[PDB]
Amino acid sequence: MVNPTVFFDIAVDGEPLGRVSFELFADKVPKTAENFRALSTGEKGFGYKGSCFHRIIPGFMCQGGDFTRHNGTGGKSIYGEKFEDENFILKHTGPGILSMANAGPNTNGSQFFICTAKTEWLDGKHVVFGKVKEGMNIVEAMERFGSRNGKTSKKITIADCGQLE
Repeated sequence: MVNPTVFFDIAVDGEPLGRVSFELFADKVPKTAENFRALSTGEKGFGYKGSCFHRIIPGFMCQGGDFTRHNGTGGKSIYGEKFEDENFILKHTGPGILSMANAGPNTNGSQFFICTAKTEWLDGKHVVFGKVKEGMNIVEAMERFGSRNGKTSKKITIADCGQLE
């Protein structure tokens, strides 16, 4: 009944930075929320622990979740390699929105992005499924390691992750 909460502990070149936590909107996009929750706990035998944020663009977003190829070309879901766009009820309203990356219609895997600005042009094309709860200061600190082309100047990693409660 209560929407689940998950955390990421972030590191910069192996040195601890801080924790970001997320509300997942299981009430509105249960299938997409469940995928991200299970990849965060690792309970299926694979997931986000140890993976990096491969593309960070200040004034746009931070993208990660590619645990198979580490560069933005891979990842997989708990349902198979890809799954469908569940719905587009929720919109890209501003900083802290959590949304699925994709390669065309019905191509969700494990890659996701955290918005650092309003990205309204993505409405109806990328499935919104959560938001940052605590630690937006940590997301802003991560964003300072990005660049115009998205290459990071230090390695930004999910050192640990899981579910809170």
